[PDB]
Amino acid sequence: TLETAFMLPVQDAQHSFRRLLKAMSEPGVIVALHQLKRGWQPLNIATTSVLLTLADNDTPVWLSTPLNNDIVNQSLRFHTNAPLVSQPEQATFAVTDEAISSEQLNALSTGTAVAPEAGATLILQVASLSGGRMLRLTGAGIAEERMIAPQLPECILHELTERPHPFPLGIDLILTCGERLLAIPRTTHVEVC
Amino acid sequence: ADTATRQHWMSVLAHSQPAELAARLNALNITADYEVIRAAETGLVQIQARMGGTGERFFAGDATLTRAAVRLTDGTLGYSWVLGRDKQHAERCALIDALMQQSRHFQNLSETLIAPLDADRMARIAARQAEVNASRVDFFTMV
Amino acid sequence: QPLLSVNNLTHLYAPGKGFSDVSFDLWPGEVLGIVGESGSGKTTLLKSISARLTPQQGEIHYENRSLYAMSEADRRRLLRTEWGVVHQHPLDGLRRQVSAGGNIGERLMATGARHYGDIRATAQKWLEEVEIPANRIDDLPTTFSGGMQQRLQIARNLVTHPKLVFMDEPTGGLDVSVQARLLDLLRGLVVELNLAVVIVTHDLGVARLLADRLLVMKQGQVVESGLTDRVLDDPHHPYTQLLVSSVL
Amino acid sequence: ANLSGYNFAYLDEQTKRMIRRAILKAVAIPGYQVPFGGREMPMPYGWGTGGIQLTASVIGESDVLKVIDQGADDTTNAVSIRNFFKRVTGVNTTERTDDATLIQTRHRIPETPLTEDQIIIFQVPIPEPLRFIEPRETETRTMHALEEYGVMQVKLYEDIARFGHIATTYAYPVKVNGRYVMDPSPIPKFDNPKMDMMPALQLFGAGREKRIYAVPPFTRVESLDFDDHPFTVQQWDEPCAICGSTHSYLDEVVLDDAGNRMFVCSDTDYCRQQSEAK
Amino acid sequence: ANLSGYNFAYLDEQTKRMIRRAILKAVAIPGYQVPFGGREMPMPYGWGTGGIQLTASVIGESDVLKVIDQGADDTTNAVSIRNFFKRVTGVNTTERTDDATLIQTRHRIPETPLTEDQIIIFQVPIPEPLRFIEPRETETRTMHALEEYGVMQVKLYEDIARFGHIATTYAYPVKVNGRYVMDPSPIPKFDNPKMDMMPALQLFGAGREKRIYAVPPFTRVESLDFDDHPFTVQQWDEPCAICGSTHSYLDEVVLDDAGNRMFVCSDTDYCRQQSEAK
Amino acid sequence: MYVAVKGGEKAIDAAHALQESRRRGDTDLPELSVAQIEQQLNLAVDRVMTEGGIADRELAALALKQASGDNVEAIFLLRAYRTTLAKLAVSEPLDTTGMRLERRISAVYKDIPGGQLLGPTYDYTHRLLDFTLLANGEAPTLTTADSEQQPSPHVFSLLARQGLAKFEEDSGAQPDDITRTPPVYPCSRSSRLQQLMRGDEGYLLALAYSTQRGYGRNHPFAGEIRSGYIDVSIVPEELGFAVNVGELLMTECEMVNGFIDPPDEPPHFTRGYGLVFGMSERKAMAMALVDRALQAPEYGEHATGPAQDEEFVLAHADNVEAAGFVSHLKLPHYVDFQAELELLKRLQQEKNH
Amino acid sequence: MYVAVKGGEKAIDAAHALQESRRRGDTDLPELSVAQIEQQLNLAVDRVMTEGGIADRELAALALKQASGDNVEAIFLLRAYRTTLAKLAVSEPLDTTGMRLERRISAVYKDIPGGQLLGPTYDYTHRLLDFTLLANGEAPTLTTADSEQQPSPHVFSLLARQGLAKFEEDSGAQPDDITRTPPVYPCSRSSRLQQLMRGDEGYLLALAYSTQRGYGRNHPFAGEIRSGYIDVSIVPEELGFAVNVGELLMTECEMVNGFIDPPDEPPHFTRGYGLVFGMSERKAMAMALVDRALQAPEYGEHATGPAQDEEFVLAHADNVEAAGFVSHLKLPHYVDFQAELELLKRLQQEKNH
Ligand SMILES: Nc1ncnc2c1ncn2[C@@H]1O[C@H](COP(=O)(O)OP(=O)(O)OP(=O)(O)O)[C@@H](O)[C@H]1O
Ligand SMILES: O=P(O)(O)OC[C@H]1O[C@@H]2OP(=O)(O)O[C@@H]2[C@@H]1O
Ligand SMILES: O=P(O)(O)OC[C@H]1O[C@@H]2OP(=O)(O)O[C@@H]2[C@@H]1O
Ligand SMILES: [Mg+2]
Ligand SMILES: [Zn+2]
Ligand SMILES: [Zn+2]
Ligand SMILES: [Zn+2]
Ligand SMILES: [Zn+2]
Repeated sequence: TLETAFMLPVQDAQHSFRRLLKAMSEPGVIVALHQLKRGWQPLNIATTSVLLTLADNDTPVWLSTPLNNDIVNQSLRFHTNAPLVSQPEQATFAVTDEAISSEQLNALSTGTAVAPEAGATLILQVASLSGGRMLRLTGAGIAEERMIAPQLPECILHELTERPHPFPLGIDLILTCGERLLAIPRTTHVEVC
Repeated sequence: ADTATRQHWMSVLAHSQPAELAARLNALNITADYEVIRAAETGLVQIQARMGGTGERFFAGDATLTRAAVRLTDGTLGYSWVLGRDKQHAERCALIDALMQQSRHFQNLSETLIAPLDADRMARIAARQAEVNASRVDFFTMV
Repeated sequence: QPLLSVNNLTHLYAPGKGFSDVSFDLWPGEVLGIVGESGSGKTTLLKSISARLTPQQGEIHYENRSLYAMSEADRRRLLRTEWGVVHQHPLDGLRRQVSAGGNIGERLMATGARHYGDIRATAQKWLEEVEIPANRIDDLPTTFSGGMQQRLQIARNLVTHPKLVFMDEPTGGLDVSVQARLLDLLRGLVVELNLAVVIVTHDLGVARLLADRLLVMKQGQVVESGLTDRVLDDPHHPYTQLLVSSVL
Repeated sequence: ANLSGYNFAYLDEQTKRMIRRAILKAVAIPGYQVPFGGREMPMPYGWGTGGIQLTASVIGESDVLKVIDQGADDTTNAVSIRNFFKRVTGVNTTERTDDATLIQTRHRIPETPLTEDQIIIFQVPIPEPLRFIEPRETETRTMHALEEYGVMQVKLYEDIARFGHIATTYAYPVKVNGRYVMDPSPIPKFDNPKMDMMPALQLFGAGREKRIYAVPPFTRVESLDFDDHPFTVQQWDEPCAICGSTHSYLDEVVLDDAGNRMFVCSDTDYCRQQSEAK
Repeated sequence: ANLSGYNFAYLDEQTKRMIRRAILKAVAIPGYQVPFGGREMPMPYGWGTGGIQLTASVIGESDVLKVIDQGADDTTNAVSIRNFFKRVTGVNTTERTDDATLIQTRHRIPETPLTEDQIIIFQVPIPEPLRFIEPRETETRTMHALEEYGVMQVKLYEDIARFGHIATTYAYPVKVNGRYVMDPSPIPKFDNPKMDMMPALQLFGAGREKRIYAVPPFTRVESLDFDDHPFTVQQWDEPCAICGSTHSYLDEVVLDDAGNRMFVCSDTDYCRQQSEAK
Repeated sequence: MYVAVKGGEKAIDAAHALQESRRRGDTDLPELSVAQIEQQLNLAVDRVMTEGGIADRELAALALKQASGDNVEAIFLLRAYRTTLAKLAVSEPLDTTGMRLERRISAVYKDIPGGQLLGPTYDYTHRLLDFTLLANGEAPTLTTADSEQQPSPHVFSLLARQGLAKFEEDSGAQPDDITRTPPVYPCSRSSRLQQLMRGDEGYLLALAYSTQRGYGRNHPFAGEIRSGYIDVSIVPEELGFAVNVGELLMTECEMVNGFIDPPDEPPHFTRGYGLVFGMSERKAMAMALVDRALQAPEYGEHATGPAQDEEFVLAHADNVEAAGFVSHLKLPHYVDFQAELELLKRLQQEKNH
Repeated sequence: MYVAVKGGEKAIDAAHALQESRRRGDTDLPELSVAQIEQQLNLAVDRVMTEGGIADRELAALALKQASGDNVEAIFLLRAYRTTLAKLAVSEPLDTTGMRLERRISAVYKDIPGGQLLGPTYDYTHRLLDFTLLANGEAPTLTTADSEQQPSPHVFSLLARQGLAKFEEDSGAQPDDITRTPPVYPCSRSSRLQQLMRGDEGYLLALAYSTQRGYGRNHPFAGEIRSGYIDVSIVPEELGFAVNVGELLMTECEMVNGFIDPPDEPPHFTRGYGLVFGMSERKAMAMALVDRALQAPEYGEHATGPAQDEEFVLAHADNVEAAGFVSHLKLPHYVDFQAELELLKRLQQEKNH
């Protein structure tokens, strides 16, 4: 009844982490995580790979209602032993879909000025990474500029462009579509073209 | 009731010296068919102590712990958790734990294995306490 | 809008020790002196209004922003770039192990200065403006006299031309000539650069020559307020009358 | 392949996962020292445990590992670390910076420019650039948090006043992404410019101090200096005695008690590359 | 006789001579801590090395040695010291204060008054009475030299203000010969009055701290106090449960977990003397 | 000219072989066994267990043999091995009241319920080198008293029943584990005790000695030092009920410390606590003394000695870190030294000019 | 009623017998020999010689056996024995240039005249518990290079020839001997070095580690660490000429430390010095680092760490004193405790009233 995790947990976790590290250190670069054949429906392959690679008992995980399913919760508990929390403010990893709200987004922990790593990482499942509003990325990880047009909610688009939380506070966004992954850390300057 | 008895015999096996337990088991010539469910694994048990012996918990290091699990032919699960790194001793302890849950073995081994081990340990403890008590400082005697 | 607005500010260590229910307004280009009997809470009020002490009650707005509602980083930035703070003890606002030039240039570098020669030249100029010789720039403040140290802490908190400067007995330990030289400097900065000053002092002459408005504190309570000339020449509270009479 | 009896890269999966999360947080917060639950390694603390942990957490079967200490692959500790990684991972190793996918380094950035998909892992004794000014972490954590780097500028000003120069010659502080003052590890001032807008990921590991920090590719790294005292790299009056390069960091080798000495490239791979080209 | 293979009293003649010179200097300068080149003893530092050295330096074949710890002859360390002295000197030993010529004591002055030609040797952990106020010897040496004992008076005043009493209950400072403030060793306040105008020589030995000081017979020893807070000795609502004395220092012996306790004389010899007399 | 050659690996291998041969020593002598070290060098084993973090006598003795008797190296070996071991369980909180005593003394009362059990100790021995140990000897025949163990209440339980001291109450607070997260200053008392138990014996002993000498004094008395066998129990998930997995020889030290006069409760003694593996008790006493010293923030004490400086004490207490970082200077540093030299040669040429 | 009885002596004797039996351990195992401890636990012997004050390997190993492996107790045993030995002569000043080297490394230059001799060392070993040592093994066959020893000039002599450092000059000053007179603060550098050599390894290592971490930093480099055999010579009065009485295995550490810019001479590196018996070198390195830290008065340095506080460092450095005074709390203290109790009980009554 429970879903299956990596066939080769060590190697697969290492490869997925390297892909995610490439995405985060080079924001806007799309990376494919091929190790997991199928995701934990409704979670996609990339999201499941990220959770299996990073989630454990020390990292509370919050699943949004659209993505919250009994099978998914049991599989996460069995494979990662990550505590499941019902509130976004208690989550080290937040998993949502396009239906995320401005309230849930601002409830996510942003860390503190003395402990900016004490915030949350948002894994947002998007309809596509290509067909959205054109976005220009500049900053660390980007030589001059990068162009990406993911289909993003308006609250996520507003978070990326205005950055209400001053650096070093803020969430690091992970966009997932199928097996493809894109990353935008809190440092990335995002402009709407 | 039964849980207390199981705790008692598990404690006796854990506190037993591996050599004496092995000798006693070989002498008993117990014919039991078991599958090792968990191979004897040596790891660490994290030690929790208390401030002032009674107050808040704090981590006072770790100790080596060996665990083993067996399953008899009838589905009886025997377990063992023993300080140290003796895998064979842990396997024997788990086997005896499984056997003691069977009616045909409980009273027999309770009298031929568990009681003689506990008595021997008690004798060792009493002898050591007799040696140690010679160092007690005598101050006053009631007349 | 007032540069600094204080509303019902209160902070008490114990009944009668500190201040309570203190409110006032400060616009650019005017000086607000504070006087009162020793231990009246003037220093506590000055620390509270300079982001150095969280009040138990009341509020402080600076440019339409609550002073203590912002992050600690913003308050530190304000105290680092555009806010001067002269302390009653000169060594509090000085670095003992850092030379006078370094003490003055820390404030310049915090504002973006990155040219060593210009920083040194400005430090020498300001050391001279506060009546300390330039050859002492490389000397540590521990080798300076009390007046020299106080005049170093004034130079350190005025080198960046801050908009708002809080002072606690700035004239203490200064001779009359250098005192007047430091009052003229403050008047020039206020009239030219539109600097705002909140000064705590006991020498009523300094307040009269400098303070545009005056406050009187007693037992932690603000008893009298208004224009400096009106308060000094036409006091109303009995303590103000006693204080003006005590003038030598 | 790994045939040592340990888990691949000697780290348990929980420790690897925790270090990986720390690496991602460090990448998202360039220049910030991310605390991590570092474990004791077969190497003593202060002998590269942080770098070993980072490499173990990132390394894979397909990576080509390059280990250099003082710029040389044959250095004692570099040999020990490389042999440990060969034993517990079986990965391919190289002395050529160009052919390396992972570079673990102590005190040198290779002369050969790094490229995309390369990760260079630095071993850091003191992850806190403000430590020698303020020994206490309780103060430096808040100094980082409130971007209060006034103590470093004063230190540089006083160094210039006392000596006419900035006394710091290695582990020279650098501002990262315009915000975080960072220690680049005890690399010489010569190597600091290589950090600016590099096309390779830079990871920094302080195992004993339990910190991890990183610089993403193409990130601004600016050494603290003054306009009239611009950042100047080490210089020698002699070229390398083996390859003749004038652009490499040089180590002084004393040949005898009479004072005869020769200067040779610390980056032995670059020295070989130049010598073969003739 | 001595048949242990060591020199009589275990001390070489040079060490004995140096300690003897120190003793004479201390006698001529009452209350002053005389530094001496103390040696490591078979007993650990802090277990009576100074007293052992003093006894070894003064003891002779004809002396009758009494060793007491906490006022009792049978105390563990007292037994060890007495056995060591019996082994390396062979002197006669006694539990009777009256019959003793040399008394080495830890934390008690005997209830039985001392007489002429008796020497009582105290074991001292901290020879400096001002140590707990000023831990540094560099300052206390000058405080002794310039008779600046203002820090002790302030300490007593503050103790009275905070508690209403002087917190010090043992090792209570005493002025000697009107000049030197001295630590009488960790004897209770109960015993301090015995020091005043005593007809016996008092020697104090701090082996670990390398100090020797002395009080000659018939010397004024005045405990520091105030007129309105006069020096008051410890008091108990019960007499000794064995001999019934109300004038002896009492030790509390806990008989059970239920809180039953009995108070008995610490000076076991005095307790025996009273019990036999009935 | 000169050509570079490879010498690092073979030099390393030869150095390791030399060290191994020196460890073996003269081959005419039989090689030491780990069992002999465990039995006869038991106090070194106790220190190695306590600081290395594993209460396994055989492993500590093995580390000592491998380290050629170097306590620092053996401790680091044991800690490194700890890193490779899976955590199988967390023990139920130790109950020292159930200790089977080998040694129980109290410095605050002449005699106590259960008595003054000296046990195996070097206390009161005359430290004279025993040259008979140069040759094989015969172990003494031990005197035997009654076998029963008398009720031994904790002396602090006797003090607290009188109101002289406060019971150590459990609020259920989750202990901090510095083995899983790096210490954050100021540290909780649980974290402080955990670090001190792992701390260097000599460093903490020196700090405690300084406190006794006025550098942050806390007026210590040894209220009770208990050494003996304490049972360890775990609640395995496979069963759900407590199982006794064995016993550990441990030493517990409780220190009475200077009384305080709180505004709203009667004045009472403060206290410090120490707990170590094995019989070596000076480590436990130093741990208790430094614990009391580091309790200054709780009691609002004005620090007067380094022993009360929490960061300074704890950041440098672990001899794994300290020994590693001091020894790391042996590593090649010629790149960094060349940088320092490059500057000095210029500041020498600008001064002379 | 109750009557007092004698129990002290027999309790002491029984405790000593228990300790002796525990030291012997299981009798089925052969008793350890002092020779085995000297050969195979050589680093513990090195520490015991260095801190106990006698460079006699057999005596230190005997103390370790007698102390059941307790380094503190063994050190105190050796020091106590030292007290019983007549001083027969004072050695001529040691000349480390004549050392026959087992190990010579320099962290400041890649290669030096005479080379980087690693020698017997645990440096660069993977600290993995070697379980093969649980059973008897075979010592490795050592590789043999050329037998000649290359000229090994002190690296500091190479630095001083360039003017980068200053030669350590001898003014003929008579060294202070703290074994004959108690230390007087401030102490001379000779007295400081003598005390540090006798100081606790862990305490000094922690202090040096703190200096590396900014608590009184001195920018250290290991200019040279030399271990080997150095000849000892004396000028007996019976003959009037120097006689070589043997050789001692010793380790010398020289630290380069942060340069200074004196007003009247070119800027130069400062230095620290460490010297220990045997091969254990971390003690020598810590000694050099703390020596440099305590050199602050000479260089007019503003103290920023406890390692620069001379009295605090030295008064608590000797673990003989520190261990003795910490353990002395185990002694009966019920008279003093009764005094503290008598006061506290009165304060409780008055507060309650
Ligand atoms: N930490 C404290 N705890 C208790 N009372 C305090 C504290 N700090 C200040 N006080 C008291 O609060 C009152 C206000 O003191 P404050 O320093 O503000 O006076 P002031 O008017 O600035 O003094 P002056 O003009 O004499 O320098 C005084 O009674 C002072 O004693
Ligand atoms: O803490 P670790 O174990 O990760 O060691 C990091 C660094 O600290 C030491 O100082 P170093 O920079 O000279 O080189 C050594 C080592 O590479
Ligand atoms: O320095 P030493 O060796 O001469 O010991 C003197 C005194 O110091 C310790 O403290 P204490 O007074 O409780 O009793 C012990 C001992 O008697
Ligand atoms: Mg004031
Ligand atoms: Zn070259
Ligand atoms: Zn009596
Ligand atoms: Zn270094
Ligand atoms: Zn004491």
